[PDB]
Amino acid sequence: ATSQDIINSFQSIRQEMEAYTPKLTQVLSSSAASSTITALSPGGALMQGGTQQAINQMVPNDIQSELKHLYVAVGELLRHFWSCFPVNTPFLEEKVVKMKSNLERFQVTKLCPFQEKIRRQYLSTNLVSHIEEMLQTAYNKLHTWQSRRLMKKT
Amino acid sequence: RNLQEFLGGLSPGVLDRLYGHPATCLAVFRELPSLAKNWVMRMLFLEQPLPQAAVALWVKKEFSKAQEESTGLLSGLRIWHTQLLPGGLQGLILNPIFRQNLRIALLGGGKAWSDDTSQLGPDKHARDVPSLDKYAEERWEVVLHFMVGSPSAAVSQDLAQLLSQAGLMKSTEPGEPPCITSAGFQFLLLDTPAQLWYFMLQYLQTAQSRGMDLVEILSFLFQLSFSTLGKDYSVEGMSDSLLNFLQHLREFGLVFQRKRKSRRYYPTRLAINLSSGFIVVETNYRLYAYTESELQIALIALFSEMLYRFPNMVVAQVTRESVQQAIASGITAQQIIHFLRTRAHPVMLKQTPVLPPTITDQIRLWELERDRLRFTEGVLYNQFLSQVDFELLLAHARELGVLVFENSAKRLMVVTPAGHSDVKRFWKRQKHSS
Repeated sequence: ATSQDIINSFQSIRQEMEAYTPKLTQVLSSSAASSTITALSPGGALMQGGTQQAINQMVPNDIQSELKHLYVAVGELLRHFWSCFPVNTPFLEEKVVKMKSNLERFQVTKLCPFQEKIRRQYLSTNLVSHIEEMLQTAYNKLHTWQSRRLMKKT
Repeated sequence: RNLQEFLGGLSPGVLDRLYGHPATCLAVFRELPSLAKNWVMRMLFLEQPLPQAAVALWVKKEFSKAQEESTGLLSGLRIWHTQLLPGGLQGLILNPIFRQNLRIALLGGGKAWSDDTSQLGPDKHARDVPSLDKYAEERWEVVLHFMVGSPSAAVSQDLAQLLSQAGLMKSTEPGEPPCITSAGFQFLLLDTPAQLWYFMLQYLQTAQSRGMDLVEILSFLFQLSFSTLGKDYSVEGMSDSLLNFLQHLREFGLVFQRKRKSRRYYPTRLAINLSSGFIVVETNYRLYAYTESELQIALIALFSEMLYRFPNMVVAQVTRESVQQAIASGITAQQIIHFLRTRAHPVMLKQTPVLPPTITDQIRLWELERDRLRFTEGVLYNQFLSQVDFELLLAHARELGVLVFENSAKRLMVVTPAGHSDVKRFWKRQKHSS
């Protein structure tokens, strides 16, 4: 990996562990144990007990039905897009562009009002973020494929 | 009775003094439940108390009963104490002395439990582990034979008095040898580690008569429990009172010592087990024991019929008559089953359960035969002219706690002979008052 500094560190640790003596007090301290118990106590960093505590009751079912409809629409559109992929014929080139335009129109029409509604109601769940991840991934894949197509023409 | 039962009944000062020895703390810790040990280990490095709710939330709701039992046992043993945490809350923190001694016993620190061993060098008359085991077995067999009363067993008068104090044997007439009681038979049927612990508990209870410190004896016993087999220790460093206890243990076979004035003592296998197979059982009610000593032969013949005695084998048959005779002698079926399970041959350990269910069920059914009929002496009242009169007398008898049987349909009641006079006086007064 590195230069002879790795051998230097190996020699240093060998010398340090040549004269090794077990310790009793130095193993732990009261402050360290208290901090660890606080971390391991319920509601701590490792023991976060919320984990969408009332997600069944939060973001009420009226939003949930709209969220399911948006999920179904996004799934159908992405299924069409990925069925078009890979683009091996010039005919599918325009179909993918139309699919991207439809995706953008659907996003602007639905998600942006959905984002505004979430912001107004201040939902703690990032429902929009996951949907954006799929759309962002699709956009990145399309851009990469277009760049590769440009590379083949150079 | 176990160690926890004895420790619970001790005063807080005695418990605090016991924790001053690192060996005692470890022995108490190993007797805790599995859940309690984890709590003790978690709180080992804590200098501040924790809320009771925080401790309670560690265990799930379904297992709250075990958590409550463990907390109650810890409170009874006074391992930790509730602390008045500021803000109205109750804080739980381990006893500082117990925690320090436990850390010393685990991490290290201070001096060794024993003074030294190489000061006198190697032992001139050192023995071997098989020799120590043989000596311990011979001493235990001698003690148990003296319980029976055979002339081949000769022990000290103090041991005989202690056995009499334990209730195992009674001396109706002075001079004549004592006779073993039914409790003696039950104790004989008990397992050897159980027998040792019961004897030690009796000794601790009666130690106040001899003016011996309970704390020192308990600490020394716990130190002996963790001692390494085959390694001797220095007698010096103990009070003269502890010397008598050590001599008594040597008489009991727990600890080997060549001479009373010797500075060395070798703990035996029995001493190590104080902290806490040869019988083959067949479905045809036959016991095959791989033993030669007369002690096991007598123990088996107590509740079975002997058939053959090969030089290294005993073939006996468990019959209904023999079990009935043994039960009439005072031994319960549960003790017999436990004894058979404890002495079970290693081959039988493969079977699940080790003892065949049919044999245990048959033994239990044979036990119930003797007590099929229930006998309760008393006086019967059946001359009630009115239903209301019967109810008042029945209520009065129940208040006196002398009622044995009642039948409201036929207005029949049975009272104890002791309470008959009181009920008769009450009935006479009621008629006079009417």
